Amino acid sequence: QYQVGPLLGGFGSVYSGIRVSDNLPVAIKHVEKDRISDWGELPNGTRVPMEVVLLKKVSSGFSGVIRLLDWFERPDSFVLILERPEPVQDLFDFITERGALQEELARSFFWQVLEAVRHCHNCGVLHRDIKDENILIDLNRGELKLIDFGSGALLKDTVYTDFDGTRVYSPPEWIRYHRYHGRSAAVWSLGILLYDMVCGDIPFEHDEEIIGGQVFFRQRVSSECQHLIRWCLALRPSDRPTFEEIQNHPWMQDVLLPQETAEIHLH
Amino acid sequence: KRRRHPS
Ligand SMILES: O=C(O)c1cc2cc3ccc4oc(C(=O)O)cc4c3cc2o1
Repeated sequence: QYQVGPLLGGFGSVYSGIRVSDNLPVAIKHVEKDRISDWGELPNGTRVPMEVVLLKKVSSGFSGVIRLLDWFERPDSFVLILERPEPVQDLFDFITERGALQEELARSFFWQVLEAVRHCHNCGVLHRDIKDENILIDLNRGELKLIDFGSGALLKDTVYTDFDGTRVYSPPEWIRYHRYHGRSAAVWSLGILLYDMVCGDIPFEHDEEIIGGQVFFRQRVSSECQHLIRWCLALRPSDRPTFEEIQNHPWMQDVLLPQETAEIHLH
Repeated sequence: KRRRHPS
């Protein structure tokens, strides 16, 4: 039913693929049962990795999330069939190759990442690993897609005390106290991501810098943008903006549509 | 100086 190409991607395994039934580009992701720590049960109650549970919850309708087309269980692994846009580049390679992004471009990207995380939250899913590496850019359509829910969880309003995401994007309350709330931790990670986009790299590498609450701009960044980043990176969780507050921020106004973004910046 | 960071 699928024709398996070559590796696309570390310690993970995602292959290029084409569905024989219609030559749809697919990505085929393999996950070892030995390395799955979080398990769940589906709408019908079969015991599956949480990643599958969360992909299913976010994968209906159109969105800025890579959609799970199907999945199979094997003796020692699960296989996941996912969307594959073409042509594509992840946001980390794109920032490495092009450097600090122009603000107009960062704005279109960031806005779309906001819509995609809103969509996850609305569906009951916390990704917990928002970062340039987990964002694909469809270079023709100018659309971003979130990937890799392998560190995610069901969204809840109570405190989280576990976390297997990327440390340099984790908030100071996690570093200092081994606890966080979902949304407010998500917003912190989005402030790291925004800095990453407009400065060409993330702002912190060491714990002490994360907990330190000091944001140095290494590039010229407009002051409405600096203010949004600094707001998202408030040390105290309750001082961070809500998603609505991020999207109503003056830096966020007059966002380009995706085609426009593709035509102006990607083609 | 710029690098990826695994989960
Ligand atoms: O040309 C490329 O490099 C290219 C195209 C491409 C499509 C993907 C579609 C879904 C995915 O999910 C994951 C995941 O780990 O969940 C990774 C990917 C993934 C990685 C990819 O890399």
